[PDB]
Amino acid sequence: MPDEEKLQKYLRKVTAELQQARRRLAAAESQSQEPIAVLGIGCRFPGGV
Amino acid sequence: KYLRKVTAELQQARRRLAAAESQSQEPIAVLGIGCRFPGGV
Repeated sequence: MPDEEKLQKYLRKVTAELQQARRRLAAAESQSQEPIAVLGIGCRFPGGV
Repeated sequence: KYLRKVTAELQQARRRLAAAESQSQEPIAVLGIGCRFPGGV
């Protein structure tokens, strides 16, 4: 009876805290994932390429 | 009418931030194993 409103508050509050944890890590950690350079290429393809 | 499914999906999407644990490592659990081997195993 009153419990369902506390479950709704819990779910909303937790969802906002999960979102804030993502907004932190998905920049502050994720900047540690750099670009990769292609230094050089060799290949063979049809038509004498 | 409740947020429960969105909250469960967003919990699963938070757990995929494991790069922050990989900074040293996250240990990996073996949950279950199936096998066939010689000698009727």
